Amino acid sequence: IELCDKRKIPLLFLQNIAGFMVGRDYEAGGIAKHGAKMVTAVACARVPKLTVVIGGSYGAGNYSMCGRAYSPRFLWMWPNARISVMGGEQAASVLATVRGEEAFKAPIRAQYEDQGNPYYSTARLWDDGIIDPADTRTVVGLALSLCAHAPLDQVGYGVFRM
Amino acid sequence: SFADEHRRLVAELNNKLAAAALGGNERARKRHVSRGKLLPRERVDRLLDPGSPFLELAPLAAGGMYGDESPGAGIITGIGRVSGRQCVIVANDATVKGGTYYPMTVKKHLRAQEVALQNMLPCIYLVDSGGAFLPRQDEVFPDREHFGRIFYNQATMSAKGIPQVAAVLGSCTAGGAYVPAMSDEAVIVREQGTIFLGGPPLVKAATGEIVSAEELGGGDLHSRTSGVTDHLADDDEDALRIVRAIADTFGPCEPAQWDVRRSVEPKYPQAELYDVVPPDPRVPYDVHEVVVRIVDGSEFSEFKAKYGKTLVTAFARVHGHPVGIVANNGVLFSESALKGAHFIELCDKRKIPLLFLQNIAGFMVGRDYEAGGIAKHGAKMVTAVACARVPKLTVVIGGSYGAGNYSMCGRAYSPRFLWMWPNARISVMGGEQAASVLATVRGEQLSAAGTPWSPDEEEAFKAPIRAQYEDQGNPYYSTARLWDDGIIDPADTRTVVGLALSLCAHAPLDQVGYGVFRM
Amino acid sequence: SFADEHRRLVAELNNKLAAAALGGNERARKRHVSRGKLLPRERVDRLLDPGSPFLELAPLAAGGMYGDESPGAGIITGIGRVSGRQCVIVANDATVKGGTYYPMTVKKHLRAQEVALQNMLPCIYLVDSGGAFLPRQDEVFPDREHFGRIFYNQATMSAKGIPQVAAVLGSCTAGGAYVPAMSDEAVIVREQGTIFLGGPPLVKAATGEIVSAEELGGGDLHSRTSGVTDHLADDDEDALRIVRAIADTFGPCEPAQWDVRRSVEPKYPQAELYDVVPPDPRVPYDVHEVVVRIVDGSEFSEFKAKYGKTLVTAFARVHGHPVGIVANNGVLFSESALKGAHFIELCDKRKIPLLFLQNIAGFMVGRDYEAGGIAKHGAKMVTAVACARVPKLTVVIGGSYGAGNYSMCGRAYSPRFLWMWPNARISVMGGEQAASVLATVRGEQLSAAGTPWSPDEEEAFKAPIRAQYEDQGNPYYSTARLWDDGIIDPADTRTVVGLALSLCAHAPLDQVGYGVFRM
Repeated sequence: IELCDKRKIPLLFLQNIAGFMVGRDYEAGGIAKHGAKMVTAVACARVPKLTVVIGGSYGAGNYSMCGRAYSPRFLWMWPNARISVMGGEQAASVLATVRGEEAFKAPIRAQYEDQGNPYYSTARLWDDGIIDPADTRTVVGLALSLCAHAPLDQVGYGVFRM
Repeated sequence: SFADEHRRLVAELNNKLAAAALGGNERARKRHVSRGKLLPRERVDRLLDPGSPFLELAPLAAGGMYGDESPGAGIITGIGRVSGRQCVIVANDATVKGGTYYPMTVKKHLRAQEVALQNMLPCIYLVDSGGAFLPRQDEVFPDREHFGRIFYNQATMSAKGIPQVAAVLGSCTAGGAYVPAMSDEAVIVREQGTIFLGGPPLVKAATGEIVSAEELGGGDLHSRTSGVTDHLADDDEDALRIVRAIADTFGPCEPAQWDVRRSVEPKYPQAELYDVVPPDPRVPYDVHEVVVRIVDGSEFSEFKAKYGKTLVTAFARVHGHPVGIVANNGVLFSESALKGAHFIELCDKRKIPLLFLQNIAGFMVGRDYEAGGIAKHGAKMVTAVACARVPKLTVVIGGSYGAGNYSMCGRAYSPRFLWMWPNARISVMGGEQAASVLATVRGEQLSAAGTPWSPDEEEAFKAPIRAQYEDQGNPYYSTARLWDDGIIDPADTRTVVGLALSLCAHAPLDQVGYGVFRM
Repeated sequence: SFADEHRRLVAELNNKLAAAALGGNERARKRHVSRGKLLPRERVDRLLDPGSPFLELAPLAAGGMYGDESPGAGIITGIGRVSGRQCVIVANDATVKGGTYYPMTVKKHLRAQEVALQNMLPCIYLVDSGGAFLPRQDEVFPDREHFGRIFYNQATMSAKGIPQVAAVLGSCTAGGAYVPAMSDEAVIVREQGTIFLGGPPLVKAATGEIVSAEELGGGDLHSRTSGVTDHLADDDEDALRIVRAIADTFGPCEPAQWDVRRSVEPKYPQAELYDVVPPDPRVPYDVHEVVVRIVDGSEFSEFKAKYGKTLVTAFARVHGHPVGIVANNGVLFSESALKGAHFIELCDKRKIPLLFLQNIAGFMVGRDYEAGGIAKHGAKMVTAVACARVPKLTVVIGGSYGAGNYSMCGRAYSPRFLWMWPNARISVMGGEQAASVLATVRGEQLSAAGTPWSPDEEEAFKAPIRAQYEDQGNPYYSTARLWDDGIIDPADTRTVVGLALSLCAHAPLDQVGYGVFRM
């Protein structure tokens, strides 16, 4: 992203989130601060950004891959895309173990299928539209020609947590 | 025949260039390619766009220095086109002492980066260096213009958006590991290129571990594990292909800072310069004869043609580029200097690059001249040269002596490029002038002490002085230490200048602004 | 007693400073004042405001060079208050070979002007120089960092509104005539000061005219007729009074770039540094012991105290000025470098000047360290040092070796000032490290050739290497060549830093901006 920013190359993020790696050694290796460096870069980049969700969009991975809160010029989803804070099974596992300490899990697994559906997303303008995967190239080409005539800001980042 | 002498000097220069261009001896060159590497000069050649010109900087660096163990200071530097972009290219010559950095190697590396900065040109570093020359480590390592400045330059140039790209084709060790590590994008050749801050001998010395260069910092290790490099290449040719692809992603260039016209050829062949300029700088001639031959259509508009006639100032074009030529035509007077200062003001306002043609003995001397304020008139010209915001180019076509060097845009006044003709001389004063002046003082002292010398003794005293200035002042001594960017065939003056102006055309100009003019 | 050794080294330093401060031998000093001139150091002293501190730069320049014929390189440079304004003062020491410019004299003159530019300080030139050292004219005259750059600097600094003021108190000849001629305002002493582009010997040699220095370019001639000078002074004292009056017309200063607090004293005497720091750089100690003593109230806020513990980074104050101290506390690891880069980012955003305390052997070595990307982590720190927009100060309190020098803001990274302690060493690698590494390679070669050496022979090979690094790496060798701005008593560290920060506080800061960080 630093390279594209300095060379004035627009960014295109293709999201298919599968989470971050989890475990003692991964947190100890600073995965949180390394992810943070990417988010800083995405957030502060002065070049136009475009986002297309071609698969999953879940949790912190959304932020690192230029989700809606990172102000890409446009954000689209494919019809197979899914978006939520986490997966349905995960959310039900979490709310159940608190309650314990299946008929309770049912409406929650359903909630996440419902809310994570691409039509639920477009309905609320989390994205700018669901697109035919076959139209990705032309939509991106069209968007980039629109973005080409707004003056670029200077390069400048927040503190990178080394 | 002035021209027989010029042609002899050019034949000598071209023999020295061909020898230096080979790099190391045939053994060294054979070893280098025995395991599949391309030679350094082949690497540069394959990087360039087919047909691209290559403006080589300081090819005879370190000539007659270090007992000639480092031809060209063991490094190749120049400017050429890579994927359509003009780039500064720096290539370690691994055939010359394993690409070791002698003091002049560092200076030459730094000079290339200075050119990159001033003209906003991307930098491509083809790395293959075994480290520093340790017996002269005090002239390689610690000071502001030593090895550390390479990385200050990389970082500050990268901050300005000037791409820094590295390809590790051989050894890269100690501080030299920062070349690729502080590049924006780095390529490395598999099972050939290595990078480490601490090499195997130091690993062994410090910890006792026995480790190979490959195990310690090979291409696979850095490209898969460490992330020190960004591309893994199969061989040298593949690495160069990859650099070309990187260069194709470079962003927009700045627009030309002045209007470029269609080039018109001169009326005369450039080889006629050999007939027109006396090799001996003491022999007078009309510098108009040079100007008329190097400029487009052999046309120019002379400013103040009838005033201060020992300095020639004329507007012209070279390869379609506007130029303001400032050319010596005798000893400098107050009027010459006033004229030069004025002329420079005009070029500055009109965005006309300046071309200084130096053949300068010095200023007129005597009470009436000092009383007429020759020091302050000279000063005005220096102020204008120093403060001018247009690009400046300097070619020493004859003498470059004393304060006249300063007034005519010498090395200390940051011309974008400075070249020398094979007949040129440069020194604090002219050889004969120095001998004559020092003999005048010594003769007076001997007289005053009651031991006046004979004509023979005076002559015996002058001979070593003349030898000093001939030895320290000739173009090979100058170019070895990078006081200039190269010795050129006088017949190439037009080509080189046209090429340089094309390079200077895309760096944004500062505002006009001068120091106080001492009226 | 570490402290007995420190006190011995300081006593040696002070003896060398007292000797160099005398300038020429007693004969030279007597001649100089026989006709009414003040001594160079008296000239500086009378120029200053009563009670003003004087931060002298490079007082031991040219020490052990040129057979010691030019103590302090025959020139006095420093910063002090003149009519309430901090000014850079450059005074030719006419008692040292008539103020002749040796190569280090030029470098020292240029260093002073660099300081003037970076801190926006007016320049006062007290001129009294007989010209260049002709046997080394090739190291005085032609190149970018040679005599010509003095006038490039005068002009470009004048264009930026940095006053350039000259007082001609003795001889001023050849290119040296541009010092006053390219000054904004020039004073000259009657029947004492002279200025000419061409002196009497050259006038005679060229034209046969016999003319005295006074007739050719005296004070009356330039102040009444030529206009090369603007004030005619009765004597040295009068000339200095006049300079003080000129300085009183200087325009508004820029405001302080950060908030300055009331100074709070440390809890400990500064002389305790002698007890706390081993003179030998190889001997480990806790660098916190230095930090706690030099900072206000002996207070500091340490950043990442428990991470990358071989580098100490702490926020503090020195004489009311905020500082970010970066101090070595062992061998550098990846974590140390990441920590330093981060710390530098914070100081940069918060407008906190950086203070680098160097005692740096190098980076950890071995496969796991290179595989963990130690080269690129080091690179990030260098990028941050190079690109930081806050003022930087460096004090070498121990070792300054290899790539660690670069990572810790060595001379090539343009700290506003760089000083050394008397125990410090600087070289491409540590003396013992060099001997050990070169012996490791030579021992292996001898083995492979079938002539393995004995323990005695290995030791005989190391002794000259250790001698090279001791000779080229000690503070006197460094300071003679201006790799640093001076050797300081460790107990003066706090005073000097406090003074420097006061000077750095009034030059406008650039924007924050970094080169690419190799993640």
